[PDB]
Amino acid sequence: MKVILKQDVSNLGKRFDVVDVKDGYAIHFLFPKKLAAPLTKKSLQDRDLFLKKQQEHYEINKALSHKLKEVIEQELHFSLKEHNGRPYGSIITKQIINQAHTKGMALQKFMFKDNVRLGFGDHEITLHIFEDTTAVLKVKVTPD
Amino acid sequence: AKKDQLTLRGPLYGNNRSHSKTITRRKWNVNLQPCKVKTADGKTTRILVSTRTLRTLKKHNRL
RNA sequence: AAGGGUGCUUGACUGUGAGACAUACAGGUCGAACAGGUGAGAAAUCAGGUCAUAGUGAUCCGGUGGUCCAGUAUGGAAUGG
RNA sequence: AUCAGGACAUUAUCAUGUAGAGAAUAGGUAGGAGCAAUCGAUGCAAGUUCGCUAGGACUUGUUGAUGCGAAAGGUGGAAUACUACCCUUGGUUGUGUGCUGUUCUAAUUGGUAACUGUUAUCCAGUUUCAAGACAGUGUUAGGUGGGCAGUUUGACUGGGG
RNA sequence: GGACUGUUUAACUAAAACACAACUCUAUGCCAAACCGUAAGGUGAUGUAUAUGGGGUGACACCUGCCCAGUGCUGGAAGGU
RNA sequence: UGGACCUAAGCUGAGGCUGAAAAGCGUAGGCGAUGGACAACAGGUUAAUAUUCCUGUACUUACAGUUAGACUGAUGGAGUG
RNA sequence: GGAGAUGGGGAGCUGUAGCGAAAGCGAGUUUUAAAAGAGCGUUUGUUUGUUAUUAUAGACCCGAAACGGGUUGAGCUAGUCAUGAGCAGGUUGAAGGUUGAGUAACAUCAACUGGAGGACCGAACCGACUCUCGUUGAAACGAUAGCGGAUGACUUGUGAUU
RNA sequence: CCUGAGUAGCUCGGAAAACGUUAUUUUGAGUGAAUCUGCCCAGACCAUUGGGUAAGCCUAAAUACUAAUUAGUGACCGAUA
RNA sequence: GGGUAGGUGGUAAGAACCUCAGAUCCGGAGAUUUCCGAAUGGAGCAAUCCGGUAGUUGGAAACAGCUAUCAUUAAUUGAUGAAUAAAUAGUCAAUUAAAGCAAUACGUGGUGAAGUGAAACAUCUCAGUAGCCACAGGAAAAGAAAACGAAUGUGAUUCCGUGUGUAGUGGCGAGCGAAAGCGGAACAGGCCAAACUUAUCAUUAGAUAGGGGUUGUAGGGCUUGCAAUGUGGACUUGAAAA
Ligand SMILES: [Mg+2]
Ligand SMILES: [Mg+2]
Ligand SMILES: [Mg+2]
Ligand SMILES: [Mg+2]
Ligand SMILES: [Mg+2]
Ligand SMILES: [Mg+2]
Repeated sequence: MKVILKQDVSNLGKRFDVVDVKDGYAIHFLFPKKLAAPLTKKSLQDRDLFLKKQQEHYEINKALSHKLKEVIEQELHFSLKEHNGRPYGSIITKQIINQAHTKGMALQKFMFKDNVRLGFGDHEITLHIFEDTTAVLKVKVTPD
Repeated sequence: AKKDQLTLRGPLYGNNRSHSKTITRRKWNVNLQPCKVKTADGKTTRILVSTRTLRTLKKHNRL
């Protein structure tokens, strides 16, 4: 088992620390955003170097998150079949992701927060890029 | 085949020695679970893997 | 009298057993005599359950009590005897 | 993953209890002769709990320096303040477990649909939809189980039953 | 006697047996239940309770009484093991 | 009559699914007439063959080369079958 | 080593001290307080040949019905499935429909049409109720003569399947 | 500093080993260590003493068998063998 | 090459030839080697049917001669490419292996009965036997101690005799039956992982190829010196000889 947390303080009192209890296949193991620390060098060996790498990926998380914000705010156009504005089917996170590759951006659909769009027109969708960084993406649904 | 794919550990054949020691041939099947895995080329795959190797995969961080 | 009453006790002993009976085997039955330490009795004597004949069931396995037995190298123990 | 509930321990915290006599609500064994005052009394107001309708205590606000017959009286089998250890019963922050009960999803499932490999009702992959840590599945353990299997089911016997 | 027409023990029994139309009871809410298969898979069904499987009676008419102690079946919510 | 055309029940079955093993299931494809589609009649002859050979008269399906006309129109859609 | 007798090969086997459950003791030893008593002992070998008997292997021979495992068979027959064929001949004359009467309009009735049915009589066809014959037969289940169904839950060929 | 981790063990069901499950050895399910002052072993077990270092691989020879090629043998058969 | 004087396979005489320019015959090496058959272009009722592709010849052209090639699977290499932008699945091509058979025998491994014995029978035995199945091999398997096991001890494995029908195990019934020790046949023990070091991988290497090192009277690595040039084979190519 690997006790480590990363990128935030999640659901309990802790820090960017190894303060992690044995849960096994839980929020520890199906969350590929927190360290799986091997405690054979994570006492003092992997302490400072991985700490500085944490700040490196932390600052480049701000960096690339801001860059993808610039990409987002420099509009997703998803065309759909609508009956005078009300659609036949529905615009969910996967369509929004796939259409965001028209901007060259590969984003996970799990960062796109919200419920299914059933209408023509504009929608501002919240994008959880990181624990403390959320972007606004404009999504435009047009009749085809 | 009801054996796993990482290793080839198959069923074990033994006796159902009940009370009064009547023998009856019986099979033991490995615990097979559909947990995923990630290879070092992408190609995430779903493989029927036994639980004993699932633990090894879990500690070597092969997911 | 081997029956009835009384006094005293517990031989309703331990360790044995020459010689016989009847027996396919297993088993059963009787018993002089010897050592230890006793009871009754003045003493001789008697007493190893009852007047006699039935009243009971192998082996294996496991348990219980004692032990001048062993204890998978040694000391113990477990486990056996 | 998360929230709620109640149970038993305990970290820190209070109390809790009426046979009579005993100035009174005596739970047991001690060290015990003094003890209180800004870790603030007499008199009063409110209240949780408790109930012997009388009492206890805890918690607050005002009060302000004179006090304890619940030290010494006196009782009684056990005797009074003050520092401790042990019982009955309740509330608390706290964990530790599991127990039922919710919600949510990423594991997982699909004989919901769409798409591609593809001229393919199997299949694999992506998405959707419904379920949802249940189900199915491996081991382990109870129950019903002639559906199924291997077997016994005596002998004498004026024939055998 | 059985309602009928039919089927049956090739090669000793064609019948009063079996079937049947109709009746009732029960199971089953769809990945249905039952079933074959170790499982995949498949039937049921390219069906959906006016449908499907099973038990029992056996056209048509009239009737189908009493007992829920025992066995079985269904439900139960506190307790006991 | 049948292949070289077609498919039914069904059989086989790349990949694939399931199964200690062999094998089992199954998709695309492929096979599979008892069926669909396809153009020849009469008479004569030999010991033995005959819509097969011969005589007489026919039709079909391909292939080029040629004359004239016309823009053809499928591995797929539809109708017919 | 002549697919030899044999030579090497002492590792082991039996006998030479028994008794006791055993440590142990030792011509004694176990039981026993007992050195009494009793039990058991206080020397008669071994290796081969041959014969009798015996043990484990089928073990004198022949003899089951059966038990289990793997395969081969649905070309007869039973069922299902695809696809085809067959039922001479003759009767009865349904339901429905058209018309006429009747009905306030129905209902009902009469004529005509129509041509149903697990219908009728009976050959091919299928089946197999009775007698007689034959029963080492013509025949490993039949013949003459009768017999039931014969447009249907029918009969039958070809192919596939359990 | 290194000396083979879901590993040796421990638990639930079974078995190989002479042993009918027991030290040793293997394992379908669950859990799960240590690092030369170590780890395992000497029929449950602990201490002392002593032996050996798993959890990685490879290995001729002696051994089993002869349908086959060649030479040859037989106190083996001699056409119901 | 040998070897001579006959020969053209047996039921087989005759007919017609070859041969003593050295045939037939015998031995070595070669080539041919229709069709089916693992069968493999596609089928299929085995030994038959129907083809594609690329050459060449004939032909005016269909078409016919004559050649080669055309299964699936696995590994590797290259190209291409989806839902989806990249990527992977997939598809196409090239090269290399096997798929099968049999010696009714031997070996290993998986799975695994019953008859019978117990005077019946279930625990048990028959039996890990037969059978089914996979896999080779000339032999296989096993194997160089986390050992034996009771000692001033042996020192990989295998096989034979004995230990012994013992110690034990068994409804303590039937039955089963070692491991030590001892005498023998044969005899060899080698090599990786990891410490450390090198080069390179967006070096996030935790990866790729080297050096180094192989273990128990503990060893190896790390720092420092001396002695070494050699045996040895579980083994590559040539030459010569028997
Ligand atoms: Mg008496
Ligand atoms: Mg008496
Ligand atoms: Mg000892
Ligand atoms: Mg009836
Ligand atoms: Mg009746
Ligand atoms: Mg020991």
